[PDB]
Amino acid sequence: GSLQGHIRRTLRSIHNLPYFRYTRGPTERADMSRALKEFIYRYLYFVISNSGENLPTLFNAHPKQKLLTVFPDSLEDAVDIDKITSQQTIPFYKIDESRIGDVHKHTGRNCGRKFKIGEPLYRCHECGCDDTCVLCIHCFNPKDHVNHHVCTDICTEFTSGICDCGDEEAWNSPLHCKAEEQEDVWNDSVNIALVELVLAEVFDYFIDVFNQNIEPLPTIQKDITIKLREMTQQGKMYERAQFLNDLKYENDYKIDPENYTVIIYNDEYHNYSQATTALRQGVPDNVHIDLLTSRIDGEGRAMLKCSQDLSSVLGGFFAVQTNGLSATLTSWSEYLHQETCKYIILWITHCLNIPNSSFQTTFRNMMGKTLCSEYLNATECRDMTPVVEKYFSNKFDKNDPYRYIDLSILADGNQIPLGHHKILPESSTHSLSPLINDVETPTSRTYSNTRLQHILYFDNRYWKRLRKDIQNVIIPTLASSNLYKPIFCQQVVEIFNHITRSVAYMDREPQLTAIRECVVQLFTCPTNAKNIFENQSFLDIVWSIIDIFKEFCKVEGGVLIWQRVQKSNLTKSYSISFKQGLYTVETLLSKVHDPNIPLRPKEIISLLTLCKLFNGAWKIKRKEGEHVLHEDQNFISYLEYTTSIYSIIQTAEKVSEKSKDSIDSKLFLNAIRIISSFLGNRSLTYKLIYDSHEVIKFSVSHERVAFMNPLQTMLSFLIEKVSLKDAYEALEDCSDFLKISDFSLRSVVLCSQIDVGFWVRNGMSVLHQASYYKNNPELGSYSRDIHLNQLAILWERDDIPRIIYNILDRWELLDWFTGEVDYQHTVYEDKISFIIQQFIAFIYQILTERQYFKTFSSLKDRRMDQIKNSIIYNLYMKPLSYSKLLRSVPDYLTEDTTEFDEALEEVSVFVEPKGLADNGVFKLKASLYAKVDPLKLLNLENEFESSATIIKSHLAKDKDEIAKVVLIPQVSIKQLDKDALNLGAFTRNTVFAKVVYKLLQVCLDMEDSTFLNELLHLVHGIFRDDELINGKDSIPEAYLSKPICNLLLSIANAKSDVFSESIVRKADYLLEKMIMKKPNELFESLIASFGNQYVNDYKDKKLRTEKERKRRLAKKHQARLLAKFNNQQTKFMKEHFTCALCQDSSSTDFFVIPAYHDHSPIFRPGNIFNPNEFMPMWDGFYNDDEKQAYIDDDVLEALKENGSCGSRKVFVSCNHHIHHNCFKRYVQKKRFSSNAFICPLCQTFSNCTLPLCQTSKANTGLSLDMFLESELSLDTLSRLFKPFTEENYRTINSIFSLMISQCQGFDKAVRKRANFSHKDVSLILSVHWANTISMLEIASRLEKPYSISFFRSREQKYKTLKNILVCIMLFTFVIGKPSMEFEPYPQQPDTVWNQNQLFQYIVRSALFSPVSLRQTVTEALTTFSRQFLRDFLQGLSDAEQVTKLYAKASKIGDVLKVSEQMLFALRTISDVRMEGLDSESIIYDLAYTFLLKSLLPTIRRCLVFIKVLHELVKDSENETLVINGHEVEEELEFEDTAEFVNKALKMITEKESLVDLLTTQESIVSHPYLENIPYEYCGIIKLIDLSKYLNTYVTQSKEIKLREERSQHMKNADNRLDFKICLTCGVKVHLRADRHEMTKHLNKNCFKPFGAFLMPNSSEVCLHLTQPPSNIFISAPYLNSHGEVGRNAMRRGDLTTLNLKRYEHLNRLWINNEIPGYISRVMGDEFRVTI
Amino acid sequence: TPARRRLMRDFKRMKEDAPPGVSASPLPDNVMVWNAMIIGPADTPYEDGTFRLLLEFDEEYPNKPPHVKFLSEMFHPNVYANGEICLDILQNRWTPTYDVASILTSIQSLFNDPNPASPANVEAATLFKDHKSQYVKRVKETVEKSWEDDMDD
Amino acid sequence: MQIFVKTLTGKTITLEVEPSDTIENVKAKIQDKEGIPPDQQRLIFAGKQLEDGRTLSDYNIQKESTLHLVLRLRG
Amino acid sequence: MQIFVKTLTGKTITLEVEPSDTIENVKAKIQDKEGIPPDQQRLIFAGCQLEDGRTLSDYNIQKESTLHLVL
Ligand SMILES: [Zn+2]
Ligand SMILES: [Zn+2]
Ligand SMILES: [Zn+2]
Ligand SMILES: [Zn+2]
Ligand SMILES: [Zn+2]
Ligand SMILES: [Zn+2]
Ligand SMILES: [Zn+2]
Repeated sequence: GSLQGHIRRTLRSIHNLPYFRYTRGPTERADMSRALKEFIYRYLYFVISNSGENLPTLFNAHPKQKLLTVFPDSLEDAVDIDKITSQQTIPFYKIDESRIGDVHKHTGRNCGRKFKIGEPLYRCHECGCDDTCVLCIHCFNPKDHVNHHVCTDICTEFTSGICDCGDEEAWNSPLHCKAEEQEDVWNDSVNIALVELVLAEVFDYFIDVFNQNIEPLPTIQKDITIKLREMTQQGKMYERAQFLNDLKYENDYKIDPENYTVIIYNDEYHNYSQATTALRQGVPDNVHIDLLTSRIDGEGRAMLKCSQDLSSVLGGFFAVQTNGLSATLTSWSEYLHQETCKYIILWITHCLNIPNSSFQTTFRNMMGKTLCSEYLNATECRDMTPVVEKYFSNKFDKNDPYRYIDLSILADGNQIPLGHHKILPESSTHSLSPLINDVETPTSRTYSNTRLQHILYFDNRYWKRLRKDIQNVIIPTLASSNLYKPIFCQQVVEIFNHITRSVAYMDREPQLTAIRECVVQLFTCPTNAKNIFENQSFLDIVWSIIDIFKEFCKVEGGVLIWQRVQKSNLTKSYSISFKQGLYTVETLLSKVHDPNIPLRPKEIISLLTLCKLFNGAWKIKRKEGEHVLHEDQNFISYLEYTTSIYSIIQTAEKVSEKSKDSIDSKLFLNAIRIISSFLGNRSLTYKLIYDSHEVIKFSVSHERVAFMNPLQTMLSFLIEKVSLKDAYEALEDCSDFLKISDFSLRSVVLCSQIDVGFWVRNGMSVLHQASYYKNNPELGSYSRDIHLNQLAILWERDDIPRIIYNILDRWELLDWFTGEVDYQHTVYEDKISFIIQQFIAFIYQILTERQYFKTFSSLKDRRMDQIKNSIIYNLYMKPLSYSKLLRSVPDYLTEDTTEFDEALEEVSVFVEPKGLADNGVFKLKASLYAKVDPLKLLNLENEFESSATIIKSHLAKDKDEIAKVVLIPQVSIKQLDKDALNLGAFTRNTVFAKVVYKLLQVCLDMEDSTFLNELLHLVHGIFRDDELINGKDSIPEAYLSKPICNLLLSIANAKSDVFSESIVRKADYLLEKMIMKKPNELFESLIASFGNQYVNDYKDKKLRTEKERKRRLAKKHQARLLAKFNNQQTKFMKEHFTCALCQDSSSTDFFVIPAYHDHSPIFRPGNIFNPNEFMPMWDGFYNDDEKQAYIDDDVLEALKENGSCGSRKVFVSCNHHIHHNCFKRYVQKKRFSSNAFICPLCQTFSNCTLPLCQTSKANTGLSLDMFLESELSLDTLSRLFKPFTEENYRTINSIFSLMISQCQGFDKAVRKRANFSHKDVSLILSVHWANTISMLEIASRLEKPYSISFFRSREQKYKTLKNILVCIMLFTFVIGKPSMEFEPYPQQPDTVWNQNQLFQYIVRSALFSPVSLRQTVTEALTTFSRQFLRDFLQGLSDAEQVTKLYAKASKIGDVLKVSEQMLFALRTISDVRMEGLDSESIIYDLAYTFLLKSLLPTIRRCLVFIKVLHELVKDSENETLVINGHEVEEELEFEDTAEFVNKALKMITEKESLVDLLTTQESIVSHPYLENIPYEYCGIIKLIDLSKYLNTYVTQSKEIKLREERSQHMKNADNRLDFKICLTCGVKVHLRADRHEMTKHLNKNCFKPFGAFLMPNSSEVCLHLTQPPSNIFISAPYLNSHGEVGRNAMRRGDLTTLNLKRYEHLNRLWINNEIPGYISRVMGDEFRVTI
Repeated sequence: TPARRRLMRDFKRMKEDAPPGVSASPLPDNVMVWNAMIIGPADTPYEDGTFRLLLEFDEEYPNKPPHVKFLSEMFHPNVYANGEICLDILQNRWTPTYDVASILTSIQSLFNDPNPASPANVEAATLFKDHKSQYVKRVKETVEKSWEDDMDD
Repeated sequence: MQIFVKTLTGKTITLEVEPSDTIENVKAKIQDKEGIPPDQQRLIFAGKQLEDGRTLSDYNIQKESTLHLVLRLRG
Repeated sequence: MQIFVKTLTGKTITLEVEPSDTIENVKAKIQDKEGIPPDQQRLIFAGCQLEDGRTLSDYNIQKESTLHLVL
């Protein structure tokens, strides 16, 4: 009722308010715009609700910022601006919270959910009926597609679309939404009527205001500017004011006007610089106009000035002509209404995000109904046509029916104007005219003329932001609405020509057109396409696109030919026009319901009219003389558009094949007749060579020739679809098939001519075009041309010699063949042999492949055979990976991925990868080698002998028969047509026999073998064809009259030097085969020219290698020359550590070895009472997928401390000896910083150095025996060092002092600690050495034989350990021991300095304290055991939980049993009164197992210490380590658990067993490191446990639970799939495309020095080293279903399983701190830029 | 002279153990010059092909690699038309430990697979990349010529 | 299965390499024994080079075979 | 004897140079025809630098051949 009038009065009075009345500065636009947005939102939300009380059902009643009411009181409370500008009201409409889970429940209706940036798209390659059907996260059910190819793609900025759940037509198989797997106020009539009223009024206001917005129209803006100029110089302002008032927006609810402004519009004419210059020239008063104004233009439009007085603004308005920017003059009220409509559209978009499902399903339906209802109010609303008629009568022709649409203006009475419709009459469909087929133009059309049509027609008046908003709000809503989808399709089709003409000719920014979205979301649907085809609207679309194309046509050779655009197109609209039109045609054809529809007379003639303009449009001429200065670029557009047409033809073929119903043969015959007649209408020069032989005159080397000929391709297709006899019948009676096949043969000849490099004088562009013509991605052009030539030969049963003369003429070989010119001086010059090779290949191809003439059971089998042949001819050269195989095979073959995979599986056998970074390869089956013909078309890229020899090697039973076997030509007549059996006619003709004879004779005379093998294979194929046709022992009579057997005999009885063995062996095989067929008629020919004694001896020569004598003489020569060399050597001799620069100098300068000194993330405390930590025994490396990656807070803090705290640093080096002077020269010359550099041998990163002294065991009796049994004083081993020298001693002092000063690997804490001197460095060096030993043990844990794992395969690690030990010993001996006065790491009662403090004390006692090792180990082990037993027994949370903990441990593994003596010992050490069970052996057993497992790392590290001690004292290089007369490896290989512990105690401790050790008294020593011994990690230390399949991290990210990083954990972080995964800690890192791609995870919340991140999307793991900014990418340890790794694995969405060995290699790379070294080595020369 | 002792223990290494298919010997008047032999490997196109080499040694052999030239006709992409196989990484700042036997074995290895990047005989490289007929035939005829070239120095 | 390997100077390297082992792992063993980076090593057997992706059995390697190391000649 | 030399921009120059000539002579011809400084340019044949001392026949360059010229 009054609601409509109230809405109209309010909306049509925005400028009437005093707040907006006066123009304001740019900073006051922002707050005014915010006020307008809030006012419009509030008012429309109040009205859309019933009287303004239904809001709480939509928005939150009590949001934040409450304390000014949440909702407006009444209509006046929402319309006022005093409250809004006072910032009193609150934005109640905002729903930006964490409760928005986009929960949408739909049944049948399309999801229609627009995709935000970063959201995945699940394009299933098998369920989807096309390549456009995607799915959203909430609509994707992974259960539906076990074992499918699901290509997951990440949504980007330019990728806009909707989900398609519930669309039964879009999916080949029914799918279940994930949601379905798990009082109404908006459904009453009153509310739906009210929302309909509001939406209708909104759209009517929008259309009314923009219908009068003709100012920014591209067609009119120019003369608006011109006329305004004219009235400003001729000084007649009255009519200027009249014009301005006429153009001003008008409504029914001095002399110069006021409240005016100047608005510029965005375009692609200019970049930022030119626009900024134009703005600066426009108005200098605008502050920062080159800065603030320019970026606003980047999003829609902007206003540069505004004032009441028009005189000032108009002077600056004329900046239009400065740079051509489409700037218009507009009134303030008009701008206000335009901004109002922009905010209205924003409000309509916002309304679609309301979570209320009922509100959405009502709002969308009513909005669609208003959009699709007929647009009334056309009469009442102001008609804008009279203004343009009156002011621009010159450009407005009265009689022209297209006077309106040529100006982008509606018709009189506000109706859609008349489009350039062109319906063709049936009387003009009989034949295909050389020019455009005759059509009629109707002068009347009855459009629906609805609101949606007006909005789409006004698409050239909007700005970028408003445009994009309008498409985003209209296209998805209507397209997804299953009720209004067909209506939307009809409405946009009826106005299709207007849209296309607008985007082509009249549009400022064509690339933002709505037609692309319309076609994508509408025409890609079987029902819409079926409805379009049922009418003639498809013909209208085709003819609109043809009319777009025909404006650039040209006349060449009696036909209409498309041309490259040369007119000024700075807007580039024509390229978008062509691309969009061709895509529309291809899309509409792809979804045709009835395959006969495109072939119907009107449809076929229209499609052929479209495709004719590009038939031979591109011509090239063989440049001769001077090479082309600049490569031609014109061919690119022709390539693009002809590729589009080729795709059109291929899509037509695909839809013909896939549709079950066949096609009426009459339609095929009619199409053949039409195309053949049109192509025969060509004009060709003729010539005669003999009296009665007439051929076409055309010199390819001189005249223009075309590669791509789509019409011949269509003709070949159509002839193939029907019988040969029917195809001949459909041919026009007065026609010459040579006229239509000569162009295809010209293309073939041109390709073979450029293949041999004849056209090198042209640029590389012609070679690119030629390679494109070969193996064309969309279609087989070359094979179709060969087929056309085969048809031309087969259909000339009257004048067969004429064909051969013509065929050989185009190759320009006729001058040589007839004897006109000599062989050497042909036009090809020296390249004649290669051309003849190609010619023989061409003839063999004509003869051999009869595929197009075969009849298969089904088209599926035909496609399967094509795929198999392509795979076979691509594989036999060498086994290849899946990615390379897909790259080689033509694109149109690989699209059906399932068929391609089936064919590949049937053809080849999978070869598993062997290495750790190689792809799985496919090897062609041996039995299929017999089916490879190395001369057929598929092997065109390769040479002939190479393929021949490869097939022979794969076919020879041994290396003896590499060149003694012949290749049978692949010629057969199986399943062949009756009329196709006579392809051998032109080969068996006399003229071709003479051609072969002349070729063989010239080959003998000039002695060139370049084309000889091909010629012999061709002769063999000719004989095989003749045998297949006639039958047994048949020979062509043509080669008998002309004695070719003499030439073959001359080939055979050569000197074995002119021709190779393969030529000789093949020729004799041909002779024997034909001689055996008939010897009598053939032996006469030989004696006719070669005499009798040759023939008689030939039989004696037969039945009895030649090179055996040659090999024997070569061997004898070898023996002679080697004897000579030995004699020379004898007479000559009768006559008579490694540095980097000072080779053989034997200098005493110390060899400093580069090393890496940095922290490690492998140190972590292990909480006691943890069954997962100490119970499970380790059988080497493993991976548990069932447990999700997770980290504990204490462990995370441990990694952070390891990154920060310097007490966990470790030395790792490459052991490459280098002089100190040479190292200094390397530093100075290469300018690396001394702090960090790269080793000059392995290029590995290094930061710290440590010299090695000249160790020696001479004149001493040291061994491990007195190391175990007597003191291990560091001097008692330093006695090994040789005596020094004063110069050497001071040099040592200097080098150690400079290393101490210049190396930052030393902890700053101990550097700044009190009483720190140069004598204290030994303690921290020993600490780092113990840390390195701990690293070695942790790494050794990963091996299967953990007892002796650390001994094997650590030779370089042992060398590093020996180097470090020698260096620290040299430092101590030279400088002096500090007497342990200063403690680098005080035993603080709150912090843990080192996680291996037990072994730290062991090292400190062994090296420094002059006491026996066997007693120090016992002391340390006893103290740690006492501490651990006290902690475990006196621990809590077990007294009533010992039973469940024991049960859990037994579930994990097996708990050892404690004997009665061990029971007594453990009770004596400590006993508990909490034992409440009958038998308390459970807690004792648990304590036993826990103590053993906790102690085992210390024991193994002690064994490693003993090992390095032996290596330091080894007598010989190969000396097995022996302890107490027993070999450690022999005595520890098969020792497990308690037995291993006891044997180790016997080996390393002065005691005899664990019981004996426990019996020892409680000796107490106050060493700093024995108080409150920390407990370290017991179990295997490695990276996180990745899932079995990488698809889980992509497909099922919602299902998988993973720990997340709070850094930037907002903005739909719960559904985006841009994240990485940290393998060190399991914390998933989200990539928000900001702040260095989120590299911050290293600087905090994880280990800092380095880390490895996994990217599931690309299936590659990245390694980061933080000291430089460097990082690398390597293949993730995931192996694809088809053997592939890297990014190629995840593409095409194949199942990606886990390879354990590769992941173990990654773990071993990470643990040993080789990751920085690996990263440094990968770059090589690139790493230099870092330093 | 350090270079003389270098060549002396190189000769000792050769006399003790010579890599298969490779042999060399210096000259009495000038030990600096050498005469070297190379046999084409078994599966290569150069099968049983024996090719002479000539090595004129610069005085600073540790600093500068010897100047090497073939004494027989060679058709290889990495071998110049003058027979002067070029070495340019042996003179780098940090060269690996090398002797004459090492470089001879490197040449023998190169005889199987050429290095298409940075070629010496451009026509040989283009012939190897495609149109292998003339390449294999020329290799065979060069083997024949090397066999026929009986030397009597 | 045991093979011998001679370095550039002539020092013999003793290795025990499984018949199915890859050439990349062989070069890893070489650098383990000596320290020359695997990417800096090319192996030649009977004068022909060896590629990383094929095993020792596929190259006809018998017991106590001799594999050589060669230079680069990238020039 | 024509060989095509491709410059940095993309333009190609044909030279009627005899095989007996030197690489430095080829550079001199290129300079004479285009006024380019031969010192800056470094004629490289399919990835191999060309020495001014050697001749075209030494590299065995003949008939059509593309010689990229990098300054
Ligand atoms: Zn599926
Ligand atoms: Zn759904
Ligand atoms: Zn969905
Ligand atoms: Zn030195
Ligand atoms: Zn190194
Ligand atoms: Zn992390
Ligand atoms: Zn697959």
